[PDB]
Amino acid sequence: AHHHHHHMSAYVIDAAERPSVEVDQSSARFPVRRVFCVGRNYADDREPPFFFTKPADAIVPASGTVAYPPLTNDLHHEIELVVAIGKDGRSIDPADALSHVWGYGVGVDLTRRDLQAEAKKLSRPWDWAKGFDASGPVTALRAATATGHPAAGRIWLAVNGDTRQQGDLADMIWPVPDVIAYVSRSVELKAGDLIFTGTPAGVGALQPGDRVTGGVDGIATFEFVVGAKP
Amino acid sequence: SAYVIDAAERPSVEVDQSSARFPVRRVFCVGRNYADHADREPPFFFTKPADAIVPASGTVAYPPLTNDLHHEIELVVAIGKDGRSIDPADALSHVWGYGVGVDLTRRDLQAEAKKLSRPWDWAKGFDASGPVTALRAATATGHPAAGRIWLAVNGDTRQQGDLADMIWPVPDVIAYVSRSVELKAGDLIFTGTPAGVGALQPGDRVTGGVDGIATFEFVVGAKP
Repeated sequence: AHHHHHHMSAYVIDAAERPSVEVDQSSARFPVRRVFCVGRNYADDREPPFFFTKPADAIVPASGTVAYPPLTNDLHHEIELVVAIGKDGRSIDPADALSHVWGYGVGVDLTRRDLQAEAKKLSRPWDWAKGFDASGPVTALRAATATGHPAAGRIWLAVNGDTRQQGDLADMIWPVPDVIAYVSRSVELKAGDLIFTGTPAGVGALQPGDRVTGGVDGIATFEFVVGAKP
Repeated sequence: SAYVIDAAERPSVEVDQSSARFPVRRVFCVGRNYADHADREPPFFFTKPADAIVPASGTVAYPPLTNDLHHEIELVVAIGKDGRSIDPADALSHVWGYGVGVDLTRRDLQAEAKKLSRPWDWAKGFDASGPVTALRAATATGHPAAGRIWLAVNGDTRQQGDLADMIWPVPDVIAYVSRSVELKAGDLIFTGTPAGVGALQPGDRVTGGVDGIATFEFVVGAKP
């Protein structure tokens, strides 16, 4: 009958716990592989989307304190629906794309916007602007079997109780199945991938100490405090 | 932790003469950091995902969405000690060891990203975009300040320079990264590439090295 004995590698230095996200109503977690983020994907002859990434360990809890990073005086927020992938694939047809989705959460794409403007002026990479520490707070994830595949509903963010972003998932330019398909034509998509699917209007700054709340109806809400400037 | 999906093995790199591995945390890559010889502008950086680090051995896949896959040979520094705002005088104490790597680029996508002032992730952070040799501890290699760095294709040199050509040396590169993010044990830093511009096509045999560190060979796989 079936048997196996898997052996784990030893490491020459201490290996930190691999990055993962809390799962709602579970003690198991979601291990993060890569993080893909769509450029401008909300609206009020579509051009193809473009993408940047964040490192897996930039995904932190959207709760407690979220550190204010060094090298910025201009930290911006963008509320986004986050899609968690549960099945590998390349060149995925949009009609098959949702079958690759494990579940959903709510995230904030944080940006060092001053560094971003400098990068844009110089045609230089956005990694300092977009892929810094704690640059992708995300809520606990819910399995798609619990939520369905959301396609409509309120997506919002407030700062100190004042609404700064409010839109609807239905206003996505490229829907989730097409976003998945596009990423899968650039790299092999893998179980463990997260995709930040874009943000409605109202991107703006966060000050040290700000209380950030937000949510996507039926998926999650969150509340966290921005840390002190280093 | 238990996981809701199967987790693939975390990315790591071979260590010379050991069965233990070097676990990769993040991968930083400095932009233009070599002169053709010998008021420096500060360096800039891009990154690659940890699992873009693959062996500089066997076959390296040719990626989709390109007709123009470029090579840039680099010394790779492996970090063994966390730090933020590291002083250049303390930087080498954070180094676990060294290897040799190739920054591979979908250069056609990079050209379009530059034209549009858009992110470089598709150009630079794709699958198998950072082949690296086995690593050696700094206790064994020392901290190299000079030495030939080179890459050949089918036996013909395509890049050549010397580590002494670096604009910002390793201690300063470490210091700069540590001011943007917390540097961690497990990080890899690609430290720049010498002169020579070249592309690779399926079946090309890529060799290269840094004197005193490591050499490598791999073949480029079929276009998908």
